[PDB]
Amino acid sequence: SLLKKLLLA
Amino acid sequence: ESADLRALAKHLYDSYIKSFPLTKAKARAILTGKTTSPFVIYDMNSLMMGEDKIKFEVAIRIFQGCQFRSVEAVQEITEYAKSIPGFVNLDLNDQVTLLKYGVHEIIYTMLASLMNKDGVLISEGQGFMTREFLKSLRKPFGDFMEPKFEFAVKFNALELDDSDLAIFIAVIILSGDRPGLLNVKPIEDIQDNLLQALELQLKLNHPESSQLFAKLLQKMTDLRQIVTEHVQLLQVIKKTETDMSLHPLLQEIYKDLY
Ligand SMILES: CN(CCOc1ccc(C[C@H](Nc2ccccc2C(=O)c2ccccc2)C(=O)O)cc1)c1ccccn1
Repeated sequence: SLLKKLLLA
Repeated sequence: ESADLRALAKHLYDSYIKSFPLTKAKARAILTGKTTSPFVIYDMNSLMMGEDKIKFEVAIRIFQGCQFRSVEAVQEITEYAKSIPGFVNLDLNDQVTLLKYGVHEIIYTMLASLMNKDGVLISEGQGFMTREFLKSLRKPFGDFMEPKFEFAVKFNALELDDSDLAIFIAVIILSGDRPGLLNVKPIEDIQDNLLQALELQLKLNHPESSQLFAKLLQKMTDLRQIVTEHVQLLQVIKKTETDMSLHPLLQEIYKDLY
């Protein structure tokens, strides 16, 4: 999931 | 309670400035010419010539340019979302759902800040693409931008400020109505507090607009309709021009959306 990576940044 | 809601309004505005490089305050100053000019794009010649200023067939070049801007807008909104108090402490799966349904509604909300009735600013203000040029594109490309201009003209008449928009976009993503939400009660607790700060902010910043809060909430459903029409227009691109393909970030947004 690309969105999860932007939230976990 | 009053001094706490105004601290939340000041908290969202400062996080707003740090998340979006082109604010409404700067954008309206460029559009009115009250500053110290963007390259006007009105046809294929000015587009093929102004491509050195665009941060990135004629219709395909506008398609690719929007996709590039859209990817960047999602990342800036996600950064703003992580600064909303309580949002980052929510479960990670709901954070995705909240951003999956709220990004485009915020994109179209902030797309109005850069719009007038003639065109829209592009490339952080360095360019200006006219509505007449975006409407003369080959179909279905020519009907993508007109619904956004019609909404922006009505939305800008509210004369909201960047401090007002910061709370409003926060209210948008903190909506407990999104499908797939696991824990709705903490999300609604954050939105109800966001709505109180929004209501208080509109009474302080706009003592003349008596029912601005009510009028603002009524545009909040117009954004969901634009998203629907935009989705059903993107599916035509997937079917008509079998050459185009969406960015992996935008593909995950629309994957199983509504
Ligand atoms: C118009 N303008 C300002 C940005 O306007 C936006 C208008 C809409 C969007 C949302 C975004 N849109 C697209 C995403 C991928 C491909 C095309 C689109 C279009 O929306 C589109 C389709 C056909 C023809 C023209 C556009 C989304 O759905 O995620 C993001 C930005 C441009 C245009 C070219 C380059 C840069 N700035």
